[PDB]
Amino acid sequence: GSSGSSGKDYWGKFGEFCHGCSLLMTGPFMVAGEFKYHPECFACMSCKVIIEDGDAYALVQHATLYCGKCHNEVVSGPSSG
Ligand SMILES: [Zn+2]
Ligand SMILES: [Zn+2]
Repeated sequence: GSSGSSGKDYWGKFGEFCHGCSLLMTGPFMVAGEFKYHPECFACMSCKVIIEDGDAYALVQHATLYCGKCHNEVVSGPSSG
């Protein structure tokens, strides 16, 4: 298996860039977890489903993001354990 891709400016930090790609944005964006992302890059870490402006996202105590349906396992609220 192979991978290895780069291109992330160190300099030029005035505008806003999707945290996930470091590329500059111009149109609409989403804000959560005190970060910034392209409207196409705010997704459940594990499953990759794109979250939209209203779909229930979930945050973790660490740099991670999940969907409300699946973060359900990390909380176990109405379950036994
Ligand atoms: Zn992006
Ligand atoms: Zn999910």
